[PDB]
Amino acid sequence: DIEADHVGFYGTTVYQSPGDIGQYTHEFDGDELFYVDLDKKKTVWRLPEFGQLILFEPQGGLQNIAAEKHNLGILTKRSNFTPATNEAPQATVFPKSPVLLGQPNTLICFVDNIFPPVINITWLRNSKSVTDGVYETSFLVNRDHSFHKLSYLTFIPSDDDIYDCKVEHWGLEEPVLKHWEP
Amino acid sequence: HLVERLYLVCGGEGAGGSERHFVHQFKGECYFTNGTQRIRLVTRYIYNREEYLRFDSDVGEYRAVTELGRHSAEYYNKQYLERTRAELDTACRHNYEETEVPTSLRRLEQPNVAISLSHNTLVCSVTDFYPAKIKVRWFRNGQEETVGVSSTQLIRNGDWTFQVLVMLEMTPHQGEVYTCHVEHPSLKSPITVEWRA
Ligand SMILES: *[C@@H]1O[C@H](CO)[C@@H](O[C@@H]2O[C@H](CO)[C@@H](O)[C@H](O)[C@H]2NC(C)=O)[C@H](O)[C@H]1NC(C)=O
Ligand SMILES: *[C@@H]1O[C@H](CO)[C@@H](O)[C@H](O)[C@H]1NC(C)=O
Repeated sequence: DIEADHVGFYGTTVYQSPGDIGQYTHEFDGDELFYVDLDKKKTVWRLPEFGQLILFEPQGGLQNIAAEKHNLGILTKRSNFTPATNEAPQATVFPKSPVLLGQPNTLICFVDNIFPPVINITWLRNSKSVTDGVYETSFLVNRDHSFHKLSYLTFIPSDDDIYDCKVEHWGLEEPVLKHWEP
Repeated sequence: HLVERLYLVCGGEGAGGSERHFVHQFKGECYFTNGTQRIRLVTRYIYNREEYLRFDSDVGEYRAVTELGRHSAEYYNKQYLERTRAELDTACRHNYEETEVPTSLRRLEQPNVAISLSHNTLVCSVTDFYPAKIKVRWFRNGQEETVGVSSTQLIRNGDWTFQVLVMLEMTPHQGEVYTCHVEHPSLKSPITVEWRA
């Protein structure tokens, strides 16, 4: 492991086929700066104040993805069409800040060992699905070339309210729920 | 005026639940030590989970990491060798000095601190802070505890804040004062929280 004060990933690219699924991000010290929406051709900053002084031309993401489409084709053939292995992801749920009755908070679902980078993370309150107040990060790179990902649910902590983080992935026979209560 | 973030160029080679898939990845990594005094550039080309080709500026050229990349390294060294070398300055150094210095490295998020009880154990919750460097200390009637002290790993929230939990092994007596004491770059003086038996 290389010793450094800081690490920028100024170019993280992934592409897979079939399905034409791809992602381009920048990170600094392990946090996402932005991803380029490759279909809308625009830069989407993790926090909106990142882009108030700084610009990233989406074309750089387009450059990387086109090169990776090409590289995927060549290396697939050179490997004698060795397919990727579907991993089984694993999830941990924890609160953003200490849980206090009636005080708005955020429940965080951290999901690791994601490969290939295609997944569903959804939330359940009292076994009923919740779509409001949900944000999800990009696929963030791991040293072993798998990925991790976080989903965020805004909630008001109450008495015996019950949450599950539900993960579905090709490497899972059935969706895994990760439970959580105060 | 707006400043531009630059990127490391992905060089190109020459020329579903049960469906097979095939994955490729490119990673452009800039390692900084003491600002931009030491920079190290490492770019990686990966098929599925196998990194096969790497540029490492401590080496100075592309090298095959595995046999799959034996001929890739010879092509990339012919086509992109000195372009990639120059990226150490045109991309890594520029991005640090012109874009990280005014943003990522000026970010300061002060921790929040709360004590609660779980012999017994006090839990000091230190949350919502950035950057990662922090020191947490426990004291008992004005004297620092060092034995009986454990913490979780640093938790990365993904939203550019961290948290950590720091636990004290303790038996409550008398009217003692336990204090959780937090030092952090966002804080000119420590934040403290007192808990009384
Ligand atoms: C993520 O969720 C979507 C929606 O639930 C899945 O897509 C559906 O998959 C079912 C499974 O049999 C199909 O019958 C539907 O036709 C699909 N609907 C839509 C709208 O896509 C998707 O497969 C999930 N992904 C993973 C990896 O499990
Ligand atoms: C290529 O892969 C096929 C499919 O598994 C295998 O049967 C064969 O041995 C391989 N052939 C060569 C020439 O590598």
